[PDB]
Amino acid sequence: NSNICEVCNKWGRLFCCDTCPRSFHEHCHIPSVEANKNPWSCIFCRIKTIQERCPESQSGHQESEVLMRQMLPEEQLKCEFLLLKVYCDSKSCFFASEPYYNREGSQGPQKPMWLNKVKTSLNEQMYTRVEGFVQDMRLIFHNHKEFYREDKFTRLGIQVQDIFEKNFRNIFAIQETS
Ligand SMILES: [Zn+2]
Ligand SMILES: [Zn+2]
Ligand SMILES: [Zn+2]
Repeated sequence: NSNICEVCNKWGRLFCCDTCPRSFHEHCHIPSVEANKNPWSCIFCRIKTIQERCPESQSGHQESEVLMRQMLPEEQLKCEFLLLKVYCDSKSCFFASEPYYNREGSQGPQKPMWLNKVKTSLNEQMYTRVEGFVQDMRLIFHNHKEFYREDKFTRLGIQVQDIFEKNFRNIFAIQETS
């Protein structure tokens, strides 16, 4: 197994996947690495299994159909994995914890949102459809773009949104388009 966390790329107290060489901090993995379970298989491995059990699940889908899906166990897992892919980028640090807004010439968003809040919401089964999770994720970046206006820091929101959107299209097998 790897000697660094797959998510944050640091060493420490690491839990190793039994079916692949990846390793994780307890609260870096999503869901948090389970207490017992021998063997244990990481989220990467669990997602690969879904694909292998239903190869047709990789055929293209429309975003509007994906969003309306209920959060059954496979969709819960896919949203957890998508959230984890965002944490995998170091620039997610800017979006992880609760933000505050005091900048001359700007007013904070009406509905603040942050990655750890989405993480708690998934853990607490607060989303009934994929649409609820995707709307909160996109709101993070939209709030950032609106608040930072012409400051070059706006670009951090564009960058992390692009990581979210590419992974969304991959994980939910969105139909490729020009
Ligand atoms: Zn970690
Ligand atoms: Zn694994
Ligand atoms: Zn099948």
